[PDB]
Amino acid sequence: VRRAAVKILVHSLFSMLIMCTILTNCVFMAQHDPPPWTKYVEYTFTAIYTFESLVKILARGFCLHAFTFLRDPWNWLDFSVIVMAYTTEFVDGNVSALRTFRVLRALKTISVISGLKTIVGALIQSVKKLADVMVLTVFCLSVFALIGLQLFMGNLRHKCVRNFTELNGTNGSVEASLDVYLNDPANYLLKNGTTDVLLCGNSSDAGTCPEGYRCLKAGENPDHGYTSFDSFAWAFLALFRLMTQDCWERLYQQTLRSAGKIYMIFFMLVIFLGSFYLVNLILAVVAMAYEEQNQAWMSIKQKVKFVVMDPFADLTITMCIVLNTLFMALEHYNMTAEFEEMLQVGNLVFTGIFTAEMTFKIIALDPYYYFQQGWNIFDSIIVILSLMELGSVLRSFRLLRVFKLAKSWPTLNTLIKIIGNSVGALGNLTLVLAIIVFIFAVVGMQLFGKNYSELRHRISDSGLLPRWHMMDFFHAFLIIFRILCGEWIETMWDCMEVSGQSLCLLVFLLVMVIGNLVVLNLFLALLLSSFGKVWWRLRKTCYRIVEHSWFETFIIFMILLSSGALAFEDIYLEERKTIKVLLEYADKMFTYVFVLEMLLKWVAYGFKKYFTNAWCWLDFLIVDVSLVSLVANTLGFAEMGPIKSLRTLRALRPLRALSRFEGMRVVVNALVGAIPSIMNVLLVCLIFWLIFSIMGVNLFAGKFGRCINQTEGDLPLNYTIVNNKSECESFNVTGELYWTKVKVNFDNVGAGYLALLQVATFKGWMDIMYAAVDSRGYEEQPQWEDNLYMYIYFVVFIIFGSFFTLNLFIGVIIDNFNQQKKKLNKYQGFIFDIVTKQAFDVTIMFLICLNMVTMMVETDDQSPEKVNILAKINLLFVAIFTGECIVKMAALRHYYFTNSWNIFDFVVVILSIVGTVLSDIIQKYFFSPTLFRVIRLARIGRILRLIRGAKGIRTLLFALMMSLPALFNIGLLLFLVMFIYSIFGMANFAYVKWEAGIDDMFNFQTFANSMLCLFQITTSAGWDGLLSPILNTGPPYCDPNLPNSNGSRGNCGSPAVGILFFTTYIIISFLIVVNMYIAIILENF
Amino acid sequence: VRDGYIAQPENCVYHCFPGSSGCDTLCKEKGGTSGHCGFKVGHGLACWCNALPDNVGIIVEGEKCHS
Repeated sequence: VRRAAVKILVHSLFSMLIMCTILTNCVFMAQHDPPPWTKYVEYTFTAIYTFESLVKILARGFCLHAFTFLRDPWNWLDFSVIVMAYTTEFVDGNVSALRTFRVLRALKTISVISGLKTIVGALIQSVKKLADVMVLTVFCLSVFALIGLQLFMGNLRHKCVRNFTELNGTNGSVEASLDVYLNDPANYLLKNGTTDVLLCGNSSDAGTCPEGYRCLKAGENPDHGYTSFDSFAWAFLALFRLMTQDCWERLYQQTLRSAGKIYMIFFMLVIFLGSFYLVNLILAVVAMAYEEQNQAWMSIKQKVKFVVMDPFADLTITMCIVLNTLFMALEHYNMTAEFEEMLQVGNLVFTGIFTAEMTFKIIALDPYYYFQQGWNIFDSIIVILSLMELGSVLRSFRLLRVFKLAKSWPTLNTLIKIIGNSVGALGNLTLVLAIIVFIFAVVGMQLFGKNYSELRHRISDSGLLPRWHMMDFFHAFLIIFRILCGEWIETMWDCMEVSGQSLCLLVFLLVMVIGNLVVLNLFLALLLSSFGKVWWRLRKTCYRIVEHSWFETFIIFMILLSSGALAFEDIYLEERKTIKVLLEYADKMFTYVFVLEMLLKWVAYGFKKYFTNAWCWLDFLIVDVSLVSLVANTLGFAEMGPIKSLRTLRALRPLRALSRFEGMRVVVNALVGAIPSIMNVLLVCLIFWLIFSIMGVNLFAGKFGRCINQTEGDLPLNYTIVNNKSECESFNVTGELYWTKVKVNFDNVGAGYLALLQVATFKGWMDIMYAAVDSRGYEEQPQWEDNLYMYIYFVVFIIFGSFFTLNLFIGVIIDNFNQQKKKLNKYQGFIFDIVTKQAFDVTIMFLICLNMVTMMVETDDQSPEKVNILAKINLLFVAIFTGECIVKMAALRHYYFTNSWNIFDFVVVILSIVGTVLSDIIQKYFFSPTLFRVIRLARIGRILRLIRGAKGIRTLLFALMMSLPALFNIGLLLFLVMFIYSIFGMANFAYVKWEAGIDDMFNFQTFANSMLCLFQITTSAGWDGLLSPILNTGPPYCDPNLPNSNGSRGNCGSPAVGILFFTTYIIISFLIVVNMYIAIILENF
Repeated sequence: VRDGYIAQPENCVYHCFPGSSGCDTLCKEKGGTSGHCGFKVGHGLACWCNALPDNVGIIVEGEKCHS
């Protein structure tokens, strides 16, 4: 009876039974459109679950069981699956509304494992704790959304409509008004080499259309109708995307085209503040988790004895694996046959040495007892695999031997601990992330699988399956995995086209919020776990002048002026003849003043004193390059060899500024001071990346090459006209078919390292992957999905190569900084009486809150009547505030004096009041007149400080305020780096073929343009795009010799420099931002 | 015909003052009779004097007061 049910339920065959049942259900649920044959096991599963529920109810043993025993939430879920399966089967009439719920079972494994209950419970507790910070955050986004709304309302609609609107279409039912000016996108222009309608603009800065094309504003909304700035709801989404920096490079290029180059500051303000806010909000979230943790037969015997006693073989053996690793590294795309044969022999030779050592190791030590040591066991496994491999992922088994260095390497061993830790002590968290991804993958598949398959023409460019879709379970996992990376927006537009906006937004945002929350938690968990008289006279005067403040200041002004000269050294110099002569005249003066400065330093302190300082050496090098260039010009034999190169090097003039600026000098010193600690970790990443690049080469060298005819611009039919590289040559009767390898690929270990960087940073990974997962053969053309399972390598790489190393990298930096710190008048009476009451202040807030809603309701071209009504309300509001501020200005004699904010309120209203009156010229000159009124909203923040209840907001606010000064300082250094790179870029990258990231508006041609490209690259967005034109040399895509105005001939870019320029820049920015965000944070707490 | 306040190209207003002597000269030059100034919603304070032909511009509505 009840006793027997209790006795049988807590039995441990039950946990394994139910767990097995859920697990087989997983494998059956994951199937899409299962064949009816095996499929109808479903109601047998219903039986097992119903049986379990029955047992649970009986074991509690009365009618009150469903009242006092199944109070637990996780059981409500069991009852849910029971009633739902029964509602689906016993009754229907079937519009398939319920079948979506089948996944609900998968959470039952979270119900049975005694650890996943604890973890998901603590996670939902943490979600509950991040509430007030999320309200502050959604408010900040609301404010800025309004800002973006009023600045670029409808601006993202602008389209280069073919100049038309000729006359008397009577009015517009003719294509050869709004009929054709809107619904005939055969009237618009597509951007260069893309399927994307060209934006444009009225502003001079904003990009403009080609002759015969008119920049009208009437068109459909921008990318897909999901990125328009106009209306508050869509504005909130676009700003959210900017905050998380998910594919914001694409949006930023679009808006900057429409609004103009001068609106960059908006994005600059949003990206710099938003990322700084996100970093601070993550830090606050991290603190809560940390806070929670805180709250908590004779002959054989003789032979073995001699070998075991004498060791000394690890030093020699370690050298062999290092050499072995370097031996496989030599393998590249086209190794000669002799070399190819030779390479194989080395591996065979190398395998024998290890096998021999293994045999010696087992005999010298104990075959049964000593071998059991865990490290030895794994080593033996590699040895057998190598034998098995010799007895194209087959040859990559040998790569595991590189990990043997961990015993001798302190940092590699630490990374090994982190990987081990993930599946070890923190293994429960890893499992939850795995299960959550599974739940989402099947939930996503069940909900959108029908839609993706049915409407694939909508989502896809051509009549073929879309690259990313949820129809297959494997594919669904990739999309869920991709969302974890932070690239959710590109896919979200695609699902919404087929699914509809309502559903996709609910799940994708949930996946984005939940997936990131668990991934961040897992990531943070690993980090926590890881832890004569004339001569005398000369000396006195020279010493005095250098010491004098004006002289020091004069040089500081001079360096800024010197830096300015570089800015005008772009491609328009020939046109600007007047400035050109001045620059030449100036250059000589600059060289002289700096050299004089250098000599003066020598006289004042002596050679020994001057040379000790690093900055003096830095100053010396720059003036030497300029002086050397100057002497070459004066001494003759000009315009030959490397003299042009010395000229490019004067882009380092801004560096001198760092020495004399106290803010720039302190930050630079700290960054370089921590370089030694960073360096060992870089080697570990290099070694970790080396395994993947070498593995990548075995798997992918030569597979990537794939081009077709020049006209198409993409690969030819794979199984049809061309199937092989050799075949391609045979068919090349016409000049059209060029067999070209993809720009970034693993064809060499060095090339492989570049490819990994793009994949690791998640920018440009798509092209690397499509070439990689479509690889068909060693020289064969890629088939559409042939060899699709390669995505696995990238997922394995991304989890280990980037996620673990970054976690290791973050950990060492945190560890290094801690150690470093450680190592070292009737009316007057009435106002006076009523001013004190709390309610009076509240009334103002309500009006302000109402005012926010008034601005929140405006779309683009909403109604003729609506704008007037809104304007009347807007006019009423400004008057209300002005009336209110004036009356309360002197409630008390010193009332205006007492609060600074009240005085500030007068300044916004006066600015606002003049705006309406002076609105005739203000809209064109300024961003908008209405934009000024959004400043009142910021006043609301004052109440946040006042509210007693939430401490979460205070920590975030305090953290931002305390760290506010430092953000400016790093930002200055970043700008200096941007300035240096653009000058370097301008000489090198001028006239680069306009492909990919370099369009017409974003170029390296002018300094104004270079700053925009460099700014986007600072956060790594679009680095892959900018790099691609630079990389290609020679036709079909590029042109070797094209006449150019400057001596530099041809539009091709240099690959060695191009790779060098961007990769260093991407890393330098990363170190500047990561070290400085981290150093400030550590110092603050 | 088409009447309105004191206009300004392309189509917005001109400026009055808190008083009678604001901009009487210009608008009487344009061919106006009356006098007073009232805010134009969204476009700013303007002084209407009546009986204006289409020779000089007026307050025109529909999209914005643009340049």
